[PDB]
Amino acid sequence: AYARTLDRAVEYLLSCQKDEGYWWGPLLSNVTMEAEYVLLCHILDRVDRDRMEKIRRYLLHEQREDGTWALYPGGPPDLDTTIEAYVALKYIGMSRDEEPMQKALRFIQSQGGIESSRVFTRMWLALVGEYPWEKVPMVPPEIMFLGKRMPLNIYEFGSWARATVVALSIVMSRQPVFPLPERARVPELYETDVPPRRRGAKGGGGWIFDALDRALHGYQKLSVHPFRRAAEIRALDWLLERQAGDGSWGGIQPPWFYALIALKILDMTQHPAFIKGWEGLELYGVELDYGGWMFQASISPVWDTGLAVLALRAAGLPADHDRLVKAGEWLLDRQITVPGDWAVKRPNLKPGGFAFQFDNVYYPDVDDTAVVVWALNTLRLPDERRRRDAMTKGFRWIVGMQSSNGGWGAYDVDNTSDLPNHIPFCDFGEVTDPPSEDVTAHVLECFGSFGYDDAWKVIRRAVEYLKREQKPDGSWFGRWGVNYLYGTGAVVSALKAVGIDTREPYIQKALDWVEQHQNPDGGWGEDCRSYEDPAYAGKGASTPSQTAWALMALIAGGRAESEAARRGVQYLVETQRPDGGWDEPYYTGTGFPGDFYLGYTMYRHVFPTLALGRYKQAI
Amino acid sequence: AYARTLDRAVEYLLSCQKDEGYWWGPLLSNVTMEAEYVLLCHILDRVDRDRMEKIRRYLLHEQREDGTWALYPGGPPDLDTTIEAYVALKYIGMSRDEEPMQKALRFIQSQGGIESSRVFTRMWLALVGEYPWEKVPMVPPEIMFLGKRMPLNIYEFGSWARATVVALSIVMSRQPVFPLPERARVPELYETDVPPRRRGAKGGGGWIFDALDRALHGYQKLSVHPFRRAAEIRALDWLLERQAGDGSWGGIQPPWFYALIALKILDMTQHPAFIKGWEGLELYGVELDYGGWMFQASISPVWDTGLAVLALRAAGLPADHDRLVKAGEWLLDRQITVPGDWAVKRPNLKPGGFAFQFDNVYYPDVDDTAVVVWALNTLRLPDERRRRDAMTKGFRWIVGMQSSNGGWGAYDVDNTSDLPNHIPFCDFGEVTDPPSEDVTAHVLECFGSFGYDDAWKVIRRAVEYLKREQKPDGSWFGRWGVNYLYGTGAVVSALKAVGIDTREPYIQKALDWVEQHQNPDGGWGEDCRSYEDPAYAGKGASTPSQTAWALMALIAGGRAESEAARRGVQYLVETQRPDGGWDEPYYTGTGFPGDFYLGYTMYRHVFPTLALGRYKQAI
Ligand SMILES: C=CCN(C)CCCCCCOc1ccc2c(-c3ccc(Br)cc3)coc2c1
Ligand SMILES: C=CCN(C)CCCCCCOc1ccc2c(-c3ccc(Br)cc3)coc2c1
Ligand SMILES: CCCCCCCCOCCOCCOCCOCCO
Ligand SMILES: CCCCCCCCOCCOCCOCCOCCO
Repeated sequence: AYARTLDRAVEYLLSCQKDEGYWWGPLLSNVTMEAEYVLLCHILDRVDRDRMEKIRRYLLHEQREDGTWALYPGGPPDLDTTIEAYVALKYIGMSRDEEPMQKALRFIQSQGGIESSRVFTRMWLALVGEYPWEKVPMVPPEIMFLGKRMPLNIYEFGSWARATVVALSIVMSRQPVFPLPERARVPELYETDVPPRRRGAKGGGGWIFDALDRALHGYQKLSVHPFRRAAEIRALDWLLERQAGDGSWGGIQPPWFYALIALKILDMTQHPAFIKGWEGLELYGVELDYGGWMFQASISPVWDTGLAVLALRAAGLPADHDRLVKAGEWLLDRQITVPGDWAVKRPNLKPGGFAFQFDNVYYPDVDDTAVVVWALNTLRLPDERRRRDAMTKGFRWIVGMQSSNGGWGAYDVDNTSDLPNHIPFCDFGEVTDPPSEDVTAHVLECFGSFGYDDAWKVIRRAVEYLKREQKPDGSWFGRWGVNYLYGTGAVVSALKAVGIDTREPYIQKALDWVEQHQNPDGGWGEDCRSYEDPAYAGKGASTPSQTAWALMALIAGGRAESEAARRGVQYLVETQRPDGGWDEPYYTGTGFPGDFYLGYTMYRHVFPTLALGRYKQAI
Repeated sequence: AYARTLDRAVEYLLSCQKDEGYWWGPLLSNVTMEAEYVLLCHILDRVDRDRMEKIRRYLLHEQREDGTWALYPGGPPDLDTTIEAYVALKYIGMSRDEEPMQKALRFIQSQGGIESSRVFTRMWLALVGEYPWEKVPMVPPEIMFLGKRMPLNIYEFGSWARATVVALSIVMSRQPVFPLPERARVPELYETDVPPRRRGAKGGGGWIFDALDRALHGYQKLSVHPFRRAAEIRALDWLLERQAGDGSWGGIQPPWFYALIALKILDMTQHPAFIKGWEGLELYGVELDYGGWMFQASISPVWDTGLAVLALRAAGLPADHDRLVKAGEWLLDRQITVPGDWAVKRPNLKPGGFAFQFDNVYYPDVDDTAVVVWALNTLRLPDERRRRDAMTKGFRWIVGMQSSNGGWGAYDVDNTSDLPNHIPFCDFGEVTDPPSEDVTAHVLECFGSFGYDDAWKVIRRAVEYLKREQKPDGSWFGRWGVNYLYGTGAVVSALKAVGIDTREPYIQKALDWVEQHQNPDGGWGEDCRSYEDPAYAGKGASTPSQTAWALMALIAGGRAESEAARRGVQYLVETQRPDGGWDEPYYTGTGFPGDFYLGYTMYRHVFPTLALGRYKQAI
């Protein structure tokens, strides 16, 4: 029945593998990357007419009928995103009249204008001089002086926020302005009557931070700020030290862009770090066939390759397949062997993790490290010596990274401070990196492949963690994947791997929940709205990926021979394309619950293959 | 008569000009660059068999009949140089028997072995584990803590020493060892009876420093050194901030190599700066036609271009000659506009100088800046706006760089501290950058071209300086050129340009001295020995360059219609080659009086052309 489906999928994936041996699908996000790029280019005075053109086509192509852009396909119009896409287009050339410009503009206004947008958006505008700097939450260079164990020192923030903050303190310190030509001025973003409905800090705003901020803008005005020179240089140095090998900073769009703006501010455009930072950008861009151009929020080579391998193995290929070997060898060369920021809380921990992108040594993550080590574990590479050793180093690093609550975070250990969530600046996405059910789950399944079970105290503390986090209806949240279907699939699959008993009440209470959400069409789906409003948990148009996740939960829970089970396998077998792949016009990846979603291009092909491989296994 | 010589020199120079518009002859030094390269490669575990081969050819090619190598062609055998060339060859493959290895080994031994070599040499050996680190003068990371106005803070050293020290403190801090394979071990360098005649600090050693060194070696042994981690990071940061655009540090071989070793030490080979540092190296290498390969101590593009222009103009070409315009435009794009280390002593001075190499913004020098600004002054470029502007910024920067005594140093203002000259480490070349007669002279001739004269207080203080420095016999020392002929030519030419009266006693006393040294052949020459022993001042085989310098002195002093004058012009006319160039198997450039000499490849062609142009002018 499905056997042909699997064979078509296996050969499809294999054709997607690059020559070097890895897989790498693009990462989709939203138009703020490209819009911010255009502004970045203006700031750096490096505008390429031809590129601007490709970016316009893309911006438009992404606008919907109503004239707005969203955070995810088929999602509500987003104001920040739309405001930025708007300014970008006006800069590139479009007059405020044009049909597209008109719709967007009115959407923007009906929302309360620019005054209703997030900090970043108003800040970007502040940079080109279309918004007052005084109204932008202040992050001072001096933050650089807080010690390792002090409130709000840069290590209390999550890895992604940390670098962005450091980079920004240099910029906010100078509050620079790079004027837009008159043609692109956007005063009309203020022309509205609607009350400006302002978004506040992620966790709530104590009047302290509010006062403190007012203080800082006050202090900004003084004619002299002692030790500020040093605070700046501390920040600059912090950055020079961590620049990734591709020229980026963290391998993510924000800090990278800001770090470049900061360098420009410090007259360092003639410096190596800048040059390398600037030209590294091309590697993240993507030429779209319809003549457009997009910029990736980040890149997922390692991750893509790790999963690809696991799926192809579960599907049936030999642990020594000359093609999976290319992958294994490649993965071995990726292992990070030097201390990263994680070592501030684990100085005696030997380096052994892996990063998400190609070359980003200071920020390996537990998720990638667990998937890579595990996928390696399932292979037979020529140099069993290195495979043995690498797995070992990786294994140890993971174990050492476990947090207090028994669960793993992504980049740090106990990065659970609640302080940062209340600052006036932090009104967008996550700002700290606490442990999550999905990473913890993946870690568990990794150990599981080795044998380690419930006996080992490590695994026990984790399961304890998971049990305490389970939801009333039996589901598990999805921090990095959309959403409860992602988490629940991850957890149950994990628990099953570490020997727990699938028959337990809480396990069954989950397996039921899965079955109860199956869509009429035989597959499963969960819209991104499920982060915003609970009515959507387990609800949404079916996707190949989310179906594969729900299936894994079932197959792990013994219900592989169920109705819902076979029904789902039907859905995957049917919807498969003639080439062997699948389609997925929806995002199933999570950047930040509620604020940033991602489209993992390979998911639609890898998870179905993985779930089908595990089904063929249960028979 | 000479006119044909002049036309042949002109067309020759023009044929040497690169397409971009500049001139760039290689800079010759000695084999320690290549020998140290080989060791650097071994340390960085990046040995390329083919390159080693080209290097071996070169090293032998440079060895003399006695089996030794020297600091300059036709110079005495140098121990340090020979010891390093020796180890290099043994590493590359040659067995200690071979004719060459034999001769060298006995020379080295007859000198007292390795114990008689400079700090650097023993240090390099310490790095590959063939010499004890305890016996190597110590330079601690903590030096990084000394303030701007404290004894021995890094800004009391000359620019070149400064970066080398900073880079080295990280290395000496870890006292790393990268073992040589048994084949290349060199114990035989100890096998000698001759008493080790040790070289001491350049200025004598106070028992204090000796004590201090012994202290620092003991401190090294302790199990804990508080704040050392920081000193290291202060150093690394100091380094990361100043990396030049080509990946070098300062555009000179020493700090560059050391900075790379330090990053290797700090597990930063995967960092941008390291990679940029490593690949930048190729730009300094040179393929020799006989299959050898050499590495330049530094590169002289700007300098070469600046002089080339002045010579071609003095020769006759139109101030708007399209070929001289390519040069002018190119020179304008070179001007440094950001603060360098010089700003520590001149914070309110607007950037406007030029560097010696292509891209080295933090270290412009007064010599290049005076020659470039002056050459620009003699051209009519399309964008008179920028030429007017560049000259002014440059001019002002020079004026602002003037030191206390009224003369100019090369990179800093009053870098005259005598302290650094007494440390156990500083036993090679210059370590501070005090004002010199030749740079001062060039600066003067630069102002002269604008019309400024003896009336202006700045020029007066300089002439005062020069007069006070003149030698008893009427000659002027040559800090950056070999030697009294170079200086005297520079000063008299300068004084003549700022309006001083050539008839004065001291001027005549010099012009006489010049005539007094003319060789039987009609030209002038001065061997590099003239730094070591005074009997050689103004004596040596005639060279096209030194003849040209003596000529300029005469032509500036009015004796252009003299015997010695016409006689000299004959020499240049006769010895010219058919293509229009000249030959010069001797070095006429000075790195450090007594310790490091340079072969400026373009000198032989540019100065004769410049002197002949000024002769044709005096008629
Ligand atoms: C399933 C597993 C995935 N894991 C391997 C983790 C790697 C996926 C994360 C890639 C998302 O890239 C980003 C990261 C941060 C941002 C931000 C941002 C927002 C607020 C602050 Br303050 C700082 C940064 C914006 O876009 C991003 C994209
Ligand atoms: C006419 C004008 C030339 N001027 C424009 C000045 C530029 C020429 C200098 C190039 C010489 O390059 C170097 C510099 C330093 C060293 C060292 C060294 C010795 C001791 C310490 Br402590 C540190 C470095 C060795 O070789 C060099 C070559
Ligand atoms: C250079 C001194 C050595 C200090 C590094 C040891 C690391 C100690 O853990 C602190 C964590 O700091 C994170 C550093 O990674 C960034 C790059 O720093 C470069 C070289 O150390
Ligand atoms: C970050 C504030 C800028 C402070 C430096 C300007 C002050 C003058 O320089 C003092 C000495 O440093 C000179 C060296 O230039 C090297 C790199 O500095 C680059 C970024 O500041």
